[PDB]
Amino acid sequence: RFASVYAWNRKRISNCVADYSVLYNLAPFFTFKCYGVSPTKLNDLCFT
Amino acid sequence: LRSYSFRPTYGVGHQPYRVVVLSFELLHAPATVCGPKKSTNLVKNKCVNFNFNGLKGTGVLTESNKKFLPFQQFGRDIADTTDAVRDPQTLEILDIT
Amino acid sequence: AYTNSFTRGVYYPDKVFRSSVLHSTQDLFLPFFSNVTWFHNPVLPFNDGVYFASIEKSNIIRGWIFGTTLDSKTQSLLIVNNATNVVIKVCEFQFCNDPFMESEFRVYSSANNCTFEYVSKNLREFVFKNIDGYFKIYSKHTPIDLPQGFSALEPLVDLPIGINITRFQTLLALHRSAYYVGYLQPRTFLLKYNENGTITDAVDCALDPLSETKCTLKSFTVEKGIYQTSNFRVQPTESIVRFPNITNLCPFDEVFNATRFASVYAWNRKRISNCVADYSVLYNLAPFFTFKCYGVSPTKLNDLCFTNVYADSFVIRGDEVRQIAPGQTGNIADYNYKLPDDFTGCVIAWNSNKLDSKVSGNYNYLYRLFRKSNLKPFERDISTEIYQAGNKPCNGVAGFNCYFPLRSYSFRPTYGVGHQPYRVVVLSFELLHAPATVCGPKKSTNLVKNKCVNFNFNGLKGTGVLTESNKKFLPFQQFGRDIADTTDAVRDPQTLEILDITPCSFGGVSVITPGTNTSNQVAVLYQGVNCTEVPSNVFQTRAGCLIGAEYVNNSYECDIPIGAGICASYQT
Amino acid sequence: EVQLVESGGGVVRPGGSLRLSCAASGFTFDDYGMSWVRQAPGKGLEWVSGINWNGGSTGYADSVKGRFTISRDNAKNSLYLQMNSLRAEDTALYHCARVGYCGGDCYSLSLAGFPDYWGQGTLVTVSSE
Amino acid sequence: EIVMTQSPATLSVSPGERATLSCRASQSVSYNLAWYQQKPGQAPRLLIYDASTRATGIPARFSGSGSGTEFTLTISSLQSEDFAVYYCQQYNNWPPYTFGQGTKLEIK
Ligand SMILES: *[C@@H]1O[C@H](CO)[C@@H](O[C@@H]2O[C@H](CO)[C@@H](O)[C@H](O)[C@H]2NC(C)=O)[C@H](O)[C@H]1NC(C)=O
Ligand SMILES: *[C@@H]1O[C@H](CO)[C@@H](O)[C@H](O)[C@H]1NC(C)=O
Ligand SMILES: *[C@@H]1O[C@H](CO)[C@@H](O)[C@H](O)[C@H]1NC(C)=O
Ligand SMILES: *[C@@H]1O[C@H](CO)[C@@H](O)[C@H](O)[C@H]1NC(C)=O
Ligand SMILES: *[C@@H]1O[C@H](CO)[C@@H](O)[C@H](O)[C@H]1NC(C)=O
Ligand SMILES: *[C@@H]1O[C@H](CO)[C@@H](O)[C@H](O)[C@H]1NC(C)=O
Ligand SMILES: *[C@@H]1O[C@H](CO)[C@@H](O)[C@H](O)[C@H]1NC(C)=O
Ligand SMILES: *[C@@H]1O[C@H](CO)[C@@H](O)[C@H](O)[C@H]1NC(C)=O
Ligand SMILES: *[C@@H]1O[C@H](CO)[C@@H](O)[C@H](O)[C@H]1NC(C)=O
Ligand SMILES: *[C@@H]1O[C@H](CO)[C@@H](O)[C@H](O)[C@H]1NC(C)=O
Repeated sequence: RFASVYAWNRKRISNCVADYSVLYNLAPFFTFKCYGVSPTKLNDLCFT
Repeated sequence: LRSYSFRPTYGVGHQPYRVVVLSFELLHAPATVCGPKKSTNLVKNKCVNFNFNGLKGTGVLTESNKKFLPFQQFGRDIADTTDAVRDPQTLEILDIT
Repeated sequence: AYTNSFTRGVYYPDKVFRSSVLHSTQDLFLPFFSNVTWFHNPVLPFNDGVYFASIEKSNIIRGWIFGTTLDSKTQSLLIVNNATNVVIKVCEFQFCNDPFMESEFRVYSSANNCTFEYVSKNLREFVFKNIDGYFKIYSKHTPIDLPQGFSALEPLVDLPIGINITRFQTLLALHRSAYYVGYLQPRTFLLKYNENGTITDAVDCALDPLSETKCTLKSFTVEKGIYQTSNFRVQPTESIVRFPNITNLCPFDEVFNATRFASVYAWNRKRISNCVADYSVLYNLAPFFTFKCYGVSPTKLNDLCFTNVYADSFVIRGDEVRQIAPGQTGNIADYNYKLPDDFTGCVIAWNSNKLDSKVSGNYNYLYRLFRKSNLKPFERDISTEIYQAGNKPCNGVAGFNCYFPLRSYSFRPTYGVGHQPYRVVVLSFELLHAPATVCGPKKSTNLVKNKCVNFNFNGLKGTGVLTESNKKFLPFQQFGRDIADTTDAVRDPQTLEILDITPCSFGGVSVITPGTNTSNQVAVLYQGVNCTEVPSNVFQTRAGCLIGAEYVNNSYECDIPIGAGICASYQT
Repeated sequence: EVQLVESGGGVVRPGGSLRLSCAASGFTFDDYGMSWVRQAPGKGLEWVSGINWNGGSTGYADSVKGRFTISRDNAKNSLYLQMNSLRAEDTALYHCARVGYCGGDCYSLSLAGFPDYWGQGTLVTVSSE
Repeated sequence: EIVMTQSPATLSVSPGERATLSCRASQSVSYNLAWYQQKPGQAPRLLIYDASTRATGIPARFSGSGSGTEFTLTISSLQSEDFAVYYCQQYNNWPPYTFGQGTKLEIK
């Protein structure tokens, strides 16, 4: 079950290693829209 | 607050969609989120161009007989030059001649 | 209580393996033989890292608390370890002032906004430091007042937190049914590695003269001889800035004490130049002044000069003093005297009924009432053209819609305060690429002699000892130089006396050792240093002062040569 | 932010003496005049005394002339009121105030314009009980 | 001493309405007049100085006017937080600076 949008749910992520292109696997149903960076470029760039 | 009324016979634009929104932030701290790689295989006894988790260099890789401490990735010799590394993937110590 | 550490608080400065290599490192350590506080509790400072030892088979220490405020409203670090394993956590907490069935954890009552989680007799040592937002912990648990020995500590964690720390506390397990605190300083050691790559010994390079010799030679065994290891440099004390007496005086008298001020429409501007005098000479006879100086107090501008100063003076009604200020409107500020929005000076105004009003009416002072356009800042307009308010030309005669634009204040002594005359003096200060010719004082100060001091004689900056000279300058010369063109004498601007400037004694420092295989006694020679300026056995030689060796009247074969016929030996 | 913190209020016997202090922060203290103003319980405001920015000029209300003395320490950003020969009529809440600078050349006598910032005040009670 | 006389002593006005307070000096104070608001248990707060100049962060509803001997404070649309005691003060002659007796503004 997802939240209602008015009460949208926020999961904070930390301390977990794994390529960023693990998502978009099982690709051809997704509305994947990531802005200003492809998943290829952010695949080898981390974040706090 | 109203209520969507989701029935399976709605048209596509009235059907429910689940949405996941990823934000990435960068502050004054290492990125506790990541995991890249990119490579092929590991050869030995050949002059190759190597990179061991950041250490960029050239040389021949050979089986070593040194023993690192259980926190150390690479070693240096007298005169402060890298002379042994530990393979990040296989965790084996290799000399660089 | 306090105790004496021996060789404790040495940790692996970094990764990088290594073999038999007497490596020299600079980092934050606990100095050898240091003064470590003892506790059996209160908030302690942090300041730069912490050493933390303890002794006990049971586990009395139940975590630490770190941070800047050790309270809520901001995030902090909390480290606990139950019978499972260590739990690092960084949240905003609310800590009990006294934190401590078999139920526990009454330390905090809030854990908001967590930004980091983690789960998983006897001597238990820790080293804590916090550099570039990383909070490092070294530790080791070695089974057996602390004893005496050496053991290097290995990294435990790597925590990209970002947290600032200035204070911390400790947590103890109470009874219901002993620890140390050192701090780290920037020191240099010479570390000995074995063939397995571990640190087996160390030398503290800032303790005993013999250790300085070991560190310079990169060895733990020094052969008999004499070694130059470092240097002696006397340091200067105090900073005396000498200067001459107030040359001339700025003619402010003739501005404020003038018999007649201008009319505001024709305000008067006196330009000031080339006159020394403190800036707080004004506001003397204080409690009548409307002194209003913007963005700077007279205290701050008292010791800041300027290229030019302008003094504008005029006369208006008290009601209108308010208009002499940046960003105001009215007859005065629109048509007579406008200050710019970005004004960096002062306005002084005082009441002058006793001077500028009389019973018949003082019609001396005028002001402009009509003008086609507001003044640009600091503009003056003295034209007496007839103001054309209608649409017929006035041709220079007053009449209907044709007004002579200067009226006249009517000053009588029986006006109310806001219609009485006030004299106004407006100080502007400017800065340009021209030398500043207007300044108050330079900072009074006396003059000492026979001391290494930091001196400045009206521009001449230097260091050294000042002494009475015996030179004779010509009656126009300020200072002298020696051969090779270095200043060696000056003249005091105030007393007109010549003083020599000598350097503050320096020289090499050598260590005399019989060899570490003979003894650990040592004597020190301060090369060409007089024995009164060095800071037992003190011996004066033509090569300097020798301390730590006794001089005998016998004569032996030379063993360790000192110089000028003097040698040293390890015999008696 | 500008803060003014009064201290040294309390109970005193008639004919006794008290010293009020006001610590100033959040502005250049030597760039402003200072004043004391008092308010008796359920009464209006009464200006008591003031001092210019350098301490070279002081003023006092007629009710307190010769009994009270205002002083300042510019190095400590501090204002003081020494009160001697206290009377029951001196029972009031005493506010220290920074004196604002009126709309430019206000022509006012000393650096004391109107109080622009006020401290919360300290209670002085003069009673024989 | 210059006597400052406020009027009325009490003013009862509904929220949203205009309130006007008067202060009369016994002698000309030119424009050297300030207005203060005082709430119960709080220090006085400067509203107006220079008879008409609004202090920093004071709402636009507050305006001062007048000169010489007669001055007014106007609140153009009264808010629930504006019910307080108001004081005029002259600072024209130092010393003494003198306050008016106060005007209590209360809800009608
Ligand atoms: C600078 O001013 C000082 C005073 O501030 C002058 O000192 C005087 O020096 C004469 C001897 O030359 C003495 O007889 C006076 O008693 C000194 N006055 C004081 C107050 O000590 C000094 O001479 C001045 N320098 C010059 C070059 O005129
Ligand atoms: C440590 O220094 C303190 C003064 O700061 C002194 O009282 C104490 O005796 C010293 N401890 C030792 C062991 O010298
Ligand atoms: C140990 O402490 C941590 C932190 O409070 C807690 O999350 C964990 O559940 C504890 N383990 C046990 C067994 O209580
Ligand atoms: C921290 O917690 C407070 C509530 O205590 C919340 O208002 C704030 O948004 C939180 N900050 C972050 C970065 O989540
Ligand atoms: C720590 O405090 C200093 C001031 O002492 C501040 O400049 C710095 O930004 C702070 N560091 C962090 C990570 O907040
Ligand atoms: C550690 O060093 C000792 C000598 O101090 C040596 O005998 C031993 O073999 C070393 N251990 C390893 C694992 O190399
Ligand atoms: C000129 O000013 C000085 C210093 O303020 C004062 O001593 C003197 O009386 C003044 N002269 C006149 C004529 O007022
Ligand atoms: C040096 O030390 C050795 C023992 O390690 C000893 O046999 C020898 O006598 C020593 N030499 C001197 C000059 O003392
Ligand atoms: C050291 O200075 C004193 C005077 O303070 C002098 O008597 C002595 O001769 C000096 N020593 C040397 C070696 O110059
Ligand atoms: C050495 O002899 C001289 C006389 O020649 C004497 O004055 C001095 O005290 C002697 N020194 C010692 C150390 O006995």
